[PDB]
Amino acid sequence: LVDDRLAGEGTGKILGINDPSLFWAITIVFTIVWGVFYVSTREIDAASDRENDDDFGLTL
Amino acid sequence: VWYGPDRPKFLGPFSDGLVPAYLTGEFPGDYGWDTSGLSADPETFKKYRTIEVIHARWAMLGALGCIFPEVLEKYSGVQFGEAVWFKAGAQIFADGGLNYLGNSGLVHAQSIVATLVVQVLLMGAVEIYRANGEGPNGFGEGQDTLYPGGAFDPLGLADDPDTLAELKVKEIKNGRLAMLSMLGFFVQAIVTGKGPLDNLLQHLEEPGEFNFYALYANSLA
Amino acid sequence: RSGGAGYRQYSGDALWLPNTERPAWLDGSLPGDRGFDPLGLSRPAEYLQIDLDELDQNAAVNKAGGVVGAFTPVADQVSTDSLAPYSEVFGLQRFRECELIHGRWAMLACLGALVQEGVTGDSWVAAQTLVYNQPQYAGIDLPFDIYTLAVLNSVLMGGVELFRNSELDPERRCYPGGAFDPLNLASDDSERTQKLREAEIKHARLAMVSFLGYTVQAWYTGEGALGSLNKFANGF
Amino acid sequence: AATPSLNNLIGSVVAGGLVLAAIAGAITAVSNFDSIR
Amino acid sequence: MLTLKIFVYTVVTFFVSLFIFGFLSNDPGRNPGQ
Amino acid sequence: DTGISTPLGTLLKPLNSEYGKVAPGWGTTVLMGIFMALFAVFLVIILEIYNSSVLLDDVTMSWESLA
Amino acid sequence: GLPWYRVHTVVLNDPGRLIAVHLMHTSLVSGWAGSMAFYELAVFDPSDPVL
Ligand code: CHL
Ligand code: CLA
Ligand code: CLA
Ligand SMILES: CC1=C[C@H](O)CC(C)(C)[C@H]1/C=C/C(C)=C/C=C/C(C)=C/C=C/C=C(C)/C=C/C=C(C)/C=C/C1=C(C)C[C@H](O)CC1(C)C
Repeated sequence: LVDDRLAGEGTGKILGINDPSLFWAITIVFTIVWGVFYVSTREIDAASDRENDDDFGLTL
Repeated sequence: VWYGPDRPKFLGPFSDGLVPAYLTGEFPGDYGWDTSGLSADPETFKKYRTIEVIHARWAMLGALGCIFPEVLEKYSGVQFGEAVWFKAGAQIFADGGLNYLGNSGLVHAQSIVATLVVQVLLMGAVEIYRANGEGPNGFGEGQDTLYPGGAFDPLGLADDPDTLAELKVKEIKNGRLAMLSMLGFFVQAIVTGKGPLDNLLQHLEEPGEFNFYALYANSLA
Repeated sequence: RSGGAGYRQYSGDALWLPNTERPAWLDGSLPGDRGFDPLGLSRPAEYLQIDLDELDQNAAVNKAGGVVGAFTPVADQVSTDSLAPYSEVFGLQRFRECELIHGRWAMLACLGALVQEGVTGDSWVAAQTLVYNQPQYAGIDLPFDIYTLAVLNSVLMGGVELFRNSELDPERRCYPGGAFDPLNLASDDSERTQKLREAEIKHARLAMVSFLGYTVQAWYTGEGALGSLNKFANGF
Repeated sequence: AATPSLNNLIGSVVAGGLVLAAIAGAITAVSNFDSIR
Repeated sequence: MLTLKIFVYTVVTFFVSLFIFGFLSNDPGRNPGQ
Repeated sequence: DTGISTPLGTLLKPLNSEYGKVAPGWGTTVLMGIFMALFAVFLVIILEIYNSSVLLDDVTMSWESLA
Repeated sequence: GLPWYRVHTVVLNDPGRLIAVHLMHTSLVSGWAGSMAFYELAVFDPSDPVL
């Protein structure tokens, strides 16, 4: 061949993960954002002035 | 939810005719499972609770530590001398010794006795401090011997006592799962001879074909 | 035993001159106070406050500001300002912290220059370029490229010095104690603490002069510490 | 390795200082000898 | 190009993760009604 | 009237505090005059080198010194 | 009324807007440098570096 390319186009890879580094990128970023979300769930709900019980939720 | 008489129990709807009287629900991880009566003695129950959490904390480190090098060697560019956990000890007898992350410039240990001498000194001191309840110059005096907190909780994740009770259940439940999985790591290593990560990918390739019963059950007797 | 045999036990305050007087601002309480301040840098400074020049273009006359008063600011007052904690630059206690920090760095540097020259055989000046091109310690090549070490050195020293600046008590800024005095040698207010602190400034001032010797000798002779020593012996 | 042109440049700097010193000296002398108040 | 792909994957995942956990943060309650 | 307070503003506020403070009298003026005189002599010397009114043996002061 | 040659004297005693006004000249000067370079690159012929 003449030059080098990823050669992943049109190959049906899961999520386009040609190399494992892409897997780490998606997993690490998601875990971080979920991590900061996880520690804030109680505060976010407290504003509702209601407990997140079985009756909690915008309902009509 | 996790404490008191209405706690979840290990036999689900049938766990009422065998929950011991002494298992009341004042400690994390209490599902009422003492069918052998090994904790009938209140003092022995106290020590067993310490051993369980210590065995659990080691297993949580063990489970992550036994598979993290294998995950890195397979799904990253890191090239360990021996990623598989039950072959990692023999790395120190190799020509280059044991190189952390495969890099000759990291650790580069080459004598097993020097590593062992350092370990029995470092672990010996640390285990003594935990056993005695106080470190050098009374570092941890007056702190709980199982849940010291203080210096061991730099992020203060357990300052709220109610959050502590919830998080203790998380520690023992993750720890019990790690202990059980380390039993799997031991037996799967013996039966399969492959790394635990290699075993998982084998199940995923064809679960009906690559499992214990279709590969190894006939050989164990 | 007494003595007074091979020595003259004269009574006086050890000063930098055989006969002179301590400056009024140099009492002698601080460790290493030898009454040495010919330039009066630690003399309590007096300043004048000029008023704000008039710069309003809506006014017919904009006269410049005049002396609004003479004030002597109180020095050696640390505040929560991260960038300028001390009240005045020219304070005795701020200078002592500068003297100690400059001195403690020189003590490590004076020992560090000698040890690496005797271990690696390379001059401390030539050592900087060698490690820049090939990161290495004691002959072992380090597993980190120089670019990362450059950022790490700035970040690590950045955090370390930011921790140092958190302290507000002026005496504790010069003598943190705690984790930095694990053996509790001079954590009390004893005479041993005073004597130990007196030893520290002497070794510190020695190292500051000594490392000034290293750089000038390297500039002039072109050799390092041990190298300059060998050159002098051969010079004979 | 001082060239003669370099010496004259140094000599000119010194001579310039002497001219300035002579000016300042004369002015300070007359200013003190003939003072207001 | 791989460095480019990983950078883009990190960026795309970051904004999508914000979107997903943004609406999971009691969004229906973020309204001026009573 | 105090103005808008910002985290960067409080950090840099000490650097803009001693507006009118001055040293009494002439202060370090004589010391400043020394450096100006040395700077004036330095400017003269480099001017003479470029003007070729000072000839130094090592310097050539021409394009040929690019070699 | 203010003369036309003293208009930009309103930031003489306004440190906040003096920075803003000095940020605008800085924006223009760097804007010129980028614009000038792009023009020159559109006209420059690198084929013959000698003649
Ligand atoms: C603390 C627990 C611990 C465990 C469970 C093991 C386990 C093992 N080490 Mg090992 N080591 C441990 C600590 C340490 N080792 C070493 C240094 C070495 C070296 C130098 C070598 C090993 C090797 C081995 C393996 C031998 C092959 C074998 O028997 O396979 C069949 C058995 C299994 C696969 C299952 C293993 C489970 C184990 C038998 C039961 C689990 C419970 C234990 C009894 C824990 C006991 C703890 C006590 C001592 C406090 C094996 C899996 C060898 C190796 O890597 O071989 C390639 C080897 O050469 N270790 C050090 C530092 C000095 C340790 C310090 O703590
Ligand atoms: C960094 C240099 C600098 C700066 C910051 C200033 C700043 C200022 N000058 Mg000034 N000036 C400068 C250089 C500078 N000058 C030079 C070199 C000269 C000699 C020619 C002058 C001569 C001068 C005079 C005579 C006066 C000022 C005045 C003023 C003040 C009001 C300016 C105004 O609003 O006019 C507004 C200007 C216009 C509305 C239109 C400007 C159009 C000009 C004629 C040509 C266009 C130039 C072009 C757009 C940009 C090219 C500039 C670049 C090539 C350098 C102001 C604070 C005035 C003052 O003192 O206020 C009390 C005033 O009377 N300046
Ligand atoms: C990260 C910032 C940065 C960087 C890396 C560059 C880089 C570059 N710029 Mg750019 N520029 C910048 C910011 C930057 N610029 C900003 C913020 C502006 C807006 C003002 C500009 C405006 C600008 C223009 C208009 C031009 C460039 C140009 C250039 C290119 C040539 C620079 C050159 O050779 O001139 C040489 C630089 C100097 C001679 C500076 C001299 C310093 C003077 C003499 C200071 C002396 C007084 C000093 C205070 C003395 C006291 C200190 C002392 C005692 C220690 C170069 C690639 C040129 C170009 O090629 O066009 C694309 C060009 O014409 N830039
Ligand atoms: C409750 C009850 C009640 C009734 O009454 C009775 C009865 C029944 C008796 C009871 C029960 C019990 C049980 C179940 C038990 C189990 C246990 C276990 C399994 C543990 C583990 C346990 C386990 C564990 C710790 C583990 C650990 C591990 C570790 C550290 C690791 C290490 C390592 C690493 C990392 C890596 C390398 O490479 C290798 C090594 C070196 C090796």
